[PDB]
Amino acid sequence: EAFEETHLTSLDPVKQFAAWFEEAVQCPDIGEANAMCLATCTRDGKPSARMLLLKGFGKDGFRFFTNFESRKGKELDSNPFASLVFYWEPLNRQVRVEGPVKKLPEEEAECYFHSRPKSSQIGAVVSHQSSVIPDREYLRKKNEELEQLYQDQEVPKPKSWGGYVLYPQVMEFWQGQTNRLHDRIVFRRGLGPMTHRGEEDWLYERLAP
Amino acid sequence: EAFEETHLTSLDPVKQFAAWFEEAVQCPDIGEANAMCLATCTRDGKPSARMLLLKGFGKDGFRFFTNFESRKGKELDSNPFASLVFYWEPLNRQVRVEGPVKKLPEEEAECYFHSRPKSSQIGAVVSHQSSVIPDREYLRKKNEELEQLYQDQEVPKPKSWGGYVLYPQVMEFWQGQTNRLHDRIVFRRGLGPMTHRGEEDWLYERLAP
Ligand SMILES: Cc1cc2nc3c(=O)[nH]c(=O)nc-3n(C[C@H](O)[C@H](O)[C@H](O)COP(=O)(O)O)c2cc1C
Ligand SMILES: Cc1cc2nc3c(=O)[nH]c(=O)nc-3n(C[C@H](O)[C@H](O)[C@H](O)COP(=O)(O)O)c2cc1C
Ligand SMILES: Cc1ncc(COP(=O)(O)O)c(/C=C2\SC(=S)NC2=O)c1O
Ligand SMILES: Cc1ncc(COP(=O)(O)O)c(/C=C2\SC(=S)NC2=O)c1O
Ligand code: NA
Ligand code: NA
Repeated sequence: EAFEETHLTSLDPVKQFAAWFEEAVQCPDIGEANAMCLATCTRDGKPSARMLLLKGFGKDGFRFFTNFESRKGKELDSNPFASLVFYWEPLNRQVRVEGPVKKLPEEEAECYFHSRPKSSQIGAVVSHQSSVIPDREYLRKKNEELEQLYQDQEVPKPKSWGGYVLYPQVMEFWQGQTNRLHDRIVFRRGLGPMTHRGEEDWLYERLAP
Repeated sequence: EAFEETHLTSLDPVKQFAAWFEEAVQCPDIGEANAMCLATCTRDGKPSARMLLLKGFGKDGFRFFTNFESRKGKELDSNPFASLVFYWEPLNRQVRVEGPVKKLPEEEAECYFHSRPKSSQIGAVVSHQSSVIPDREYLRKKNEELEQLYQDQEVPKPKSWGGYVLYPQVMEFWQGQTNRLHDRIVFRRGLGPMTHRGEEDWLYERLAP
C-alpha cells in the first residue's frame, strides 16, 4: 500500500512507467490503460486539454497521433511544450509527464496511418479536426462518398495528419493514500539533501501531497 | 447512440453538464464521476495538468479546493485561466470546460474545510503541497504530532488552503463513435450559418472530430 523510494522498480522513470503501465494493462477493471489527458497551451498562456491515446513509448518519449490542423496541433506547432496525465482509478495511481514535443517523421506517420482500420483512415480524410461543420449528416455523407472513391484502393494519409513525440523532462509517480497524505515521487532532468540520483541525467525528489 | 443538436437536454451548457453528470453518477461502472483533469499554465506558456475532484457546480462555474502555494496554485494566481476534462469511459463521453478562475471567499473555504473528515483537515496542515520533503516518514511523524495537538479541538484551515471557481467560457460535449467520427457540440460565449443561439449569451457549433 506504501509507495516508497526503496521499492522503485527503476531509477529510469521511463522503465518505472513501463512497470506501472504493465500493472494497469493486467488489471481487468481498466479499459484503455493507454488513455491519457494531453494539456497544451498558447504561447500567451491560454491552456487547453483533451483525452488522447498513447501509441508508443520508450527512451525518446511518448508518441501520439492527431491532425496537425486541429486546435491542439496549432498550439503544439506554435508552442512545442505539453503535459500528460495517466489516471488508473482501480490502482489509485496517477502518472504526470512534462516535456517538449516534436513531430514524428512523415515515413513513421504513413506506416502508423496504414496500420489503422480502413474505416478510421477514411474518417481522417473526412474530418478537418476541430473546424466548424454544419451537422453530423455532413460527416456521414462525405464518409460514404470517400468509401466509394477508395473501394479496392489505398487511402492516402492527409498531409495535415501525423504524429508527435513528447521527450520527458519531468515524470511524477503518484499513489493515493488515506487522509490525502499521498505518495509523490517526481523525476526531473539535471545536490541538496532531499535530491537523489537516478539513471543518466535524472534526479528524483518526494513532493508533499 | 447518435449525439444530436435536436436532442440536447438544454441550450444552457451548465444544465447539459448536469444531465450528463447525473447519467455518470447513476452508472455503477463509474467510481468518481466528479474526477476531472485540471490544466493550468505559466504566463509564458508552460503547461501542467493533474487530477482533481469537482466540489460543486452551477451558473457561476465549477468549484475545486487545493493549496494556493502548490504548483497549480502559483500558476492560477499568476495566470488565472484553466481548462477541465471530464472523461466517462463507460458512457464513451468527454466534457471540456475552459474559463477564467478566481478564488472563492475565505468564509466559503472555511465552511468547506470544516466539512471534511478531521484526518483530512490535519493532512492539509501537515502538507506544504508540491514542496520537496525528505521521505514519507516525515509526513507520518508530523501527522501523528498534529493529531496530538488537535485532540478535542478544531483544526484551523491553513491560510494557503482554499477554493477556486472556473467561470465557463467554452463547454464541449463529446460522444465517441465508430470510425473515430465522433459527435462534438461546443458552446461558447458571444451569426454564421453553422452558429446557433443557446440560452443567455451562449452560442453553439458542431466541430469535426
Ligand atoms: C479515450 C480517447 C482517446 C482519443 N484519442 C485521440 C487520438 O489519439 N487522437 C486524436 O486526434 N483525438 C483523440 N481523441 C479525441 C480528442 O479528445 C479530441 O476530441 C480531438 O483530438 C480534438 O481536440 P482539439 O480540438 O483540442 O484539437 C480521443 C478521445 C478519447 C475520449
Ligand atoms: C482523483 C483525484 C482527485 C484529486 N483531488 C484533488 C483535489 O481536489 N485537490 C488537490 O489539491 N489535489 C487533488 N488531487 C491530487 C492532485 O492530482 C495533485 O497531486 C496535487 O493537487 C498537486 O498538484 P500540483 O503539484 O500540480 O499543484 C487529486 C488526485 C486524484 C487522483
Ligand atoms: C490532496 C487532496 N486535497 C483535497 C482533495 C479534495 O477532496 P476532499 O475535500 O479531501 O474530499 C483531494 C481529493 C481526492 S484524492 C482522490 S483519489 N480522490 C479525491 O477526491 C486531494 O487528493
Ligand atoms: C479522432 C481520433 N483520431 C485518432 C485516434 C487514435 O487511435 P486509432 O489510430 O484510431 O486507433 C483516436 C483514438 C481514440 S477515440 C477513443 S474512445 N479511443 C481511442 O483510442 C481518435 O479518437
Ligand atoms: Na536529456
Ligand atoms: Na458572460
